[PDB]
Amino acid sequence: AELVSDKALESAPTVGWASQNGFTTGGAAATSDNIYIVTNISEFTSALSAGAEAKIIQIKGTIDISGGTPYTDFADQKARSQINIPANTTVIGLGTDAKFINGSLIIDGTDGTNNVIIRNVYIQTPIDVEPHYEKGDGWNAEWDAMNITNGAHHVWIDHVTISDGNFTDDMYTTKDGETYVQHDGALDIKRGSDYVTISNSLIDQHDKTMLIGHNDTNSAQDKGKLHVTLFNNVFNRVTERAPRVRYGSIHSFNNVFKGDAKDPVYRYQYSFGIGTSGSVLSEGNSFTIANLSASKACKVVKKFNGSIFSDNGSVLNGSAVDLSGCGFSAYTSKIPYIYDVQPMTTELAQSITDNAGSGKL
Repeated sequence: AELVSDKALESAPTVGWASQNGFTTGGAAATSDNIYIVTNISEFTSALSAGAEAKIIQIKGTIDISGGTPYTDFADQKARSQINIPANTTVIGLGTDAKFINGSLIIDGTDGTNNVIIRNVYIQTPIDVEPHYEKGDGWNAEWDAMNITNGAHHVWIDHVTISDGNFTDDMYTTKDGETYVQHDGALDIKRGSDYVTISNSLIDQHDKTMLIGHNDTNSAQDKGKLHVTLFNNVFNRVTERAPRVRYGSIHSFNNVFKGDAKDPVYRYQYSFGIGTSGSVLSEGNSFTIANLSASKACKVVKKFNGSIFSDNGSVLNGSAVDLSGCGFSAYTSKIPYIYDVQPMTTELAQSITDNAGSGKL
C-alpha cells in the first residue's frame, strides 16, 4: 500500500536507550509490498504475518481486537486478544484517531523479536472478562495494554496514549463481596527485555500502571538489563507505578505527572517505585499533585526492596524539590547518550502536556 506518512520512516531519536547497543528503526526498510494500511483486526493480523520482514503498518481508525465478539471467558480472551508484534515492525497511527481496543499489543522476544516502533496510536486498556481470585489479594486482572517481554529489545514507544478510556475503575462491579478488578497493568516491560525509549506519550486514568521487571523465580537474569528512557511524557490520573522498577535502570526526565492524592477513582500513591536492584534517575520532572504538601514531597517515590534513586531539578506544585534526604542511594551509572534536560518551568510543563499522546504526531 501507499505510505501516507513520510514520518513513518523515522527511527528513534539519538536520545534514549532504544538507540544504545544498536538502533531502533522498526520497519523503515520495508518494501512497498510490506507497507500496509489496516482498518480492522483481520487486516492487522494479516499484515503482522510478514514476520521478521521489515514492515510499516499504518493504522486507520479504531481496531477492535475482539473482532466484534466479546470474550466469553479467560481461555477465549487469551486465545484471541493477545496480538504479537514481530521484529522490524513500525505500527504507526494515521491522523488523530488511530486506536486499539479490547486487546494487548505484545512484543515478545521469545522468537527473537526486536527493533519495534509503536507510534501515534491510542490503546484502551483491556477488560478481563474473568479475573482470577488470589488468596490474600482478591480479584486480579490478567491483561495489559502493551507488554514487552522475554528478551525483546530496541523498542520505541512514541506519541502513544494508554487509558482506561470508556471503562474507568469507578465502574467496577463487585463479585462475591469483593471489588471485581478487571484492569491489570497498563504497560509492562519484563523478563530480560532491554533498550527501550518511551517519548511524547500519555498514560491517562489507570491504577497499576507501568511495571518494569516482574517478581519471577530466576529474576537475576534481569540484572544489567531493562534500560528504559522516558521523556516528555504525561502520567495523568495514574494511581501508581510510573514506573515501579526492579533490576532495570530508568532515566526519566522532563515528564509531567499530574494527579490528586484525594482522587476519588485513581488516588495518587506514588510515581517512582524503587524495587529490588532497580535504579531511577529522575531529572527536571514536573509533579502537580493536588492535596500533597511540599513537606511530603518524598511521597512521589516509594521504596520497596530497592535503594537507588536520584532526582535533579524536579518541581512539585510549582516549587523546586530536594529529595536527596528521602532515604535513597545515589544513581551513579553514567548515561551513555547526550540528552537535553530543560529546567521544569510552568511553560515547559504546559508544552509537554499539549504535545503528549497519540494524534499529535
